[PDB]
Amino acid sequence: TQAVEAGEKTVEQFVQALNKGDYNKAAEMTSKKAANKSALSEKEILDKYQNIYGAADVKGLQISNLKVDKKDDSTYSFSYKAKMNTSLGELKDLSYKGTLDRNDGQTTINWQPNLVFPEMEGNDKVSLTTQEAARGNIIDRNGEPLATTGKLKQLGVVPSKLGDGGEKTANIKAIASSFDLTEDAINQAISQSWVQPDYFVPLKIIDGATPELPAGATIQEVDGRYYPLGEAAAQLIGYVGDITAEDIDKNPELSSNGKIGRSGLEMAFDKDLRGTTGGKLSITDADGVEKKVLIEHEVQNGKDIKLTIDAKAQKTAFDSLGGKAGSTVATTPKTGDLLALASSPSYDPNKMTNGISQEDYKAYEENPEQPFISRFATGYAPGSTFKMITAAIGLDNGTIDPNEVLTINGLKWQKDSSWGSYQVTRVSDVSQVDLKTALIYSDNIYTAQETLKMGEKKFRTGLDKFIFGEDLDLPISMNPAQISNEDSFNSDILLADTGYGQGELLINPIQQAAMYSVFANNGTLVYPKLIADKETKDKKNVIGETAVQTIVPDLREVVQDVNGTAHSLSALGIPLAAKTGTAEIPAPAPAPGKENSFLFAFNPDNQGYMMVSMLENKEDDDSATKRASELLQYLNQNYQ
Repeated sequence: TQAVEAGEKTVEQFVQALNKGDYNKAAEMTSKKAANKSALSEKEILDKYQNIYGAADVKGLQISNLKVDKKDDSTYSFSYKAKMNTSLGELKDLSYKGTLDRNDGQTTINWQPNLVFPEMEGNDKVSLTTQEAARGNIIDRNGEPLATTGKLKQLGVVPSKLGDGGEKTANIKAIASSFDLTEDAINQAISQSWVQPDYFVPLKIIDGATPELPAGATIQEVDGRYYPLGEAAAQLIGYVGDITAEDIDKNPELSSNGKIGRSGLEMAFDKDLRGTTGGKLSITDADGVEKKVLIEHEVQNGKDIKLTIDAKAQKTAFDSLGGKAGSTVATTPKTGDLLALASSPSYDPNKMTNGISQEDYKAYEENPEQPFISRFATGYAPGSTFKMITAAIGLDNGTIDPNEVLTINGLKWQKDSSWGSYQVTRVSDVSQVDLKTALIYSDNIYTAQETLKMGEKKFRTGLDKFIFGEDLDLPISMNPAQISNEDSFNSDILLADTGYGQGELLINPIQQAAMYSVFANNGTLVYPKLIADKETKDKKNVIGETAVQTIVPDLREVVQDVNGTAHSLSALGIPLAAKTGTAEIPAPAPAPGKENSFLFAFNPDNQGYMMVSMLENKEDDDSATKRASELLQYLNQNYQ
């Protein structure tokens, strides 16, 4: 019994050494090379495991049903089931067997080639054949491609056929000026270490018509991932990059020769898009004829993925941001279909996946506006656009009388002297302010007062009926919205600020469109939906239908009234309810006093489209309302 328990420990440490990939440590637990002992030396066992397990990308070896008995006075037989993960799937229900040797005071393994794979004998070989799976496409709600695998026009040069002296310099300047390339970039490419004189050195992917080819220029058709919307959908879709050996160590089922999604939807849906590798893992005799087939299945190409995105709305929404920092979200608020998820500024996902320089990537990574940020998934203060929610809550619990008129004198206001230097500010000095007036002029002081009159308890009661703290069911990495840091404001200042959408509020543009959808569904919140086939989810009685039929008529006036903050949109001549907003930028910040401009807008007749646009760190005289005219036309025309 004392020796049977020591033999079990030896098998477990041996298996553990194999699972950890330390084949040397596993071989030093085997007995001497002999006929009834081990079949190979220690360094020969090392190389056989490293070659075979390394070829099939074996990972995660674990055992079960371990039985160790006794066969002779120095021989103990052992057996166990085992499973492992390879580049072709899981190897389940493997029956291993062997013998132990208890000479001396230690117990070792009589190593045999059947401890690599069960039915292996002597000088048996292992063969792995694999067929790459094609990555699936990403398409919009109408079948238009957002991420597809296609053929690209690879522009490159061959240094030998270029010239000797002077003729080589004339063609490099000719190819650099004919394909929009630096004259230094072409010479640095043809002078890298990997280059030989007769090689084809790639340069650029030509995404259009190919111009005249100077001496030495040539185009070669290659296959790769292509993004038709380019930067307009870069943050949402993402990009794919070459697969590294580290990626294979984490997941052997990837193709060492394939592409993996590095960010965005390409990464969120990497498993469904990459498919599964096909092929066969077989054991052969010492010459090359199959004994047993361990794993085999045919190649399965990746599934396509259809989004609620409209490829035309996505492009217009992005272009309307004019390269400035901001984001735009468009939905069909009755169902939650995300028509557009635009973030700006952006990067080139085609240049990103088809080889990007160190400096072009460093330009993206060190831009202060940070184009890599998915701004539709980043928590912001919602801005004074948040009056609608505070007002709707105020009408529900009766704190707000729509016809009661507060008297506000000036542009600054504070409750009392204990606020010190803090004051609630408004842009328009209107003396007599009712609810309809406050929404038309975006009067933060009216909102700040009604919030204090409502109190924290009644305010949170109305706020909690929304989606604060909830994780949305979306394939987009995001954090849940929050009312504040803690469960109590514990500050009349923070309470008043949260009233008109400042404070510690944090709501990303997608979560905003979900919260604001109550005004298109009579108080029912419609959760947003990105995958086209998913079922529409909702949350009823978020705000009262009374509050909706009170506020939406006022939100029309924000567009129609000549002093409405969104009056520039009445030029469209379409049924519009809107609300503008502003918010102060917090955090460290390289410039302390910077503002964010918000715009919410939807069709109050058909409830067919909804829009939430923002402009981070806005330039002067710029606003989200100036830029929304184009997207509003398209959404009004195509989504009734």
